Amino acid sequence: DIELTQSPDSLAVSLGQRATISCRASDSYGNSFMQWYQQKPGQPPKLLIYRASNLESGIPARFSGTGSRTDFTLTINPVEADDVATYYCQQSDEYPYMYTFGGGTKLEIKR
Amino acid sequence: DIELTQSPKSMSMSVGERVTLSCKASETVDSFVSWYQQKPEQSPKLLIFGASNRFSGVPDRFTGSGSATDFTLTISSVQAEDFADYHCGQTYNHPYTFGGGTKLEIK
Amino acid sequence: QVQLQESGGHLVKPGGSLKLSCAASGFAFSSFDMSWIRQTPEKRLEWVASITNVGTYTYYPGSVKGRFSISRDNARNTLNLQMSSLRSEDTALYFCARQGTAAQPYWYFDVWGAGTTVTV
Amino acid sequence: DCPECTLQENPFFSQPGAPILQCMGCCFSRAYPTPLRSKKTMLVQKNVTSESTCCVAKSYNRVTVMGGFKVENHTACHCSTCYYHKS
Amino acid sequence: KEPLRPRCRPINATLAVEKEGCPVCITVNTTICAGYCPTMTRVLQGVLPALPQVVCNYRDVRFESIRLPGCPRGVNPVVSYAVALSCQCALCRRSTTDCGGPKDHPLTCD
Amino acid sequence: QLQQSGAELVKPGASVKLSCKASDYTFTSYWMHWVKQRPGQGLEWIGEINPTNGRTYYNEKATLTVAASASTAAMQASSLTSEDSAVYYCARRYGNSFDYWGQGTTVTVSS
Ligand SMILES: *[C@@H]1O[C@H](CO)[C@@H](O)[C@H](O)[C@H]1NC(C)=O
Ligand SMILES: *[C@@H]1O[C@H](CO)[C@@H](O)[C@H](O)[C@H]1NC(C)=O
Repeated sequence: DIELTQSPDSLAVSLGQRATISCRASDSYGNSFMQWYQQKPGQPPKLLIYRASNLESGIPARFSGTGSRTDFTLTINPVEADDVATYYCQQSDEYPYMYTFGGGTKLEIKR
Repeated sequence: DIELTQSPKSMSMSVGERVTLSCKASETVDSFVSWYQQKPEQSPKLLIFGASNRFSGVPDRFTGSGSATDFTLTISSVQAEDFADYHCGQTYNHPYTFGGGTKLEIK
Repeated sequence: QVQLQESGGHLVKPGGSLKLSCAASGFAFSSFDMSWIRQTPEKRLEWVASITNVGTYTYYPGSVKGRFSISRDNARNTLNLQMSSLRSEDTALYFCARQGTAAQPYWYFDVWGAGTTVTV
Repeated sequence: DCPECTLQENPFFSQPGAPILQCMGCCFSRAYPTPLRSKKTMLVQKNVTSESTCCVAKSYNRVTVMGGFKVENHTACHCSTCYYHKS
Repeated sequence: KEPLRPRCRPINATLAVEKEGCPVCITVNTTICAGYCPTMTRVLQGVLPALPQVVCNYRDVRFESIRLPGCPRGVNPVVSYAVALSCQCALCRRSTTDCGGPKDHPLTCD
Repeated sequence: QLQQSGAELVKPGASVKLSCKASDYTFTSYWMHWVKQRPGQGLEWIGEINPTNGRTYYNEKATLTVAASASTAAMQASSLTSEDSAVYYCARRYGNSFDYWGQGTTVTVSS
């Protein structure tokens, strides 16, 4: 019973610009942690920030997340050419044990 | 003490409308609930005994019904004279208890 | 003609004792179980006694026991109640009604009285 | 057809070499009409008595898992006095 | 009602049935809810586990009436018992239920 | 290291296998689980393997395996139809998230 639904299906922001791509979740039952992954055409996904706001080693200062219950977002200050891809959110659940993804807010940087 | 709960405690009606009153026991009272209608300044008129049993002389309108714990007195087309108070009582256990009593009004 | 009227009601003082009388007529009083029901000022009914024909088997409601004692004269066709240690809660209308069916005195409450006002 | 209240691996905090066990299973219950004899000791005369035990850990060590925060590790399970039923 | 650790299933049982008025307690055929039910625990916010537990209760009930005679005149004989058509596992109802453990005196007259 | 190997063909019939060879240290210490990604859509979890005990955690025909000696998992798909047959990745779990992912594998159906 978990419907992770990302909001911006194809975020059209140009270089050096604002980035917001929310992902919402399906009251109280068990514990849970959100996850933001970056997969790109050709290469396997890459976990960006763990849990809700924390981030991975090897990933820039840019990528950040914020949220607590149902609506958590992955924000980007300077959108660049290298950050070209679809972003999948995820939620690791407790007793209705399952790892689910919500789809992707494919980013396309403006010409 | 099996407390009978009656509702609504008050109800404003208009002649010709259908009204249903409720009386619910907190313990199975199995068909020992009677309804007594009391006009302004009078001695209670028994209008139904048993759960469905109609006491002689009562107009076809006043219908009763109910099993174990939930009971309901339904007046079909209510006219100017049923505008009085209504109580229900169980005579299943001691002590003998009655209820809060619904009150039918005009306008 | 099945008259059933009460008498005996006046302003008592807390701690005082009254004695309501209920005189019957028109029916075989001796075969029916008699009871006293009071109606409080907040317009709700409460039962308070049950004398059984030539009955001495007597039933009372817990918040009255020890103060109210029901009696019965099958000869004079009367029914009375000696209210004793009456509090302010006892201020109410007092009807003397009859019961069920002579066979099974646990059915309907019939020909009520008219009421006797008792205030404190 | 309903599992004994015993220890069971919790994948979420459990990690190989560090399995976290949680108590969960089934206990006996009973509900019946309140016996008149007891119906009189009651301040508030209910009408359906209920006897009910519920799965609880009787021994639990406190350990710490991979993500800083620490959890409760269950070492034994026994049907005991229920505390969260009431509604 | 499938095996030996059974789920809440309505079971047959003899119920002492007496009314406060007469000294003749009798006994009847009746159905009570009984069985083994699901419950569990919590491992992470530690301050205390606040996860709801379920106990077996009635679901669909119908009443019958055996009349207890021997009673004094005035006392209503007609007593009603509640047969359990359906049993189910849910929460305890404070208003219409006495939740606890294996209670006071089991079901029978003296 | 995480070497997931993947060929794709076989008619709408009975059985295909898959493998995720791995290295750069100790397999008997972290979990292991495959994730299915059908094209132009997000991926979804299929099954875990406690590479230690060897026990399984699926979700609601995917009998999965692992060889502590061969250092590799093995998603075995049966009843290979359309509903099946896409890109299958093999991932790790490092704190309830997945840090490393295999290169990918794709396995399509025919007529
Ligand atoms: C107990 O009382 C409730 C309501 O007061 C009623 O629904 C129920 O049938 C009664 N008896 C039993 C055995 O539950
Ligand atoms: C938890 O309990 C199990 C059983 O005693 C034990 O094997 C394990 O080492 C304990 N500690 C952790 C962190 O799982």
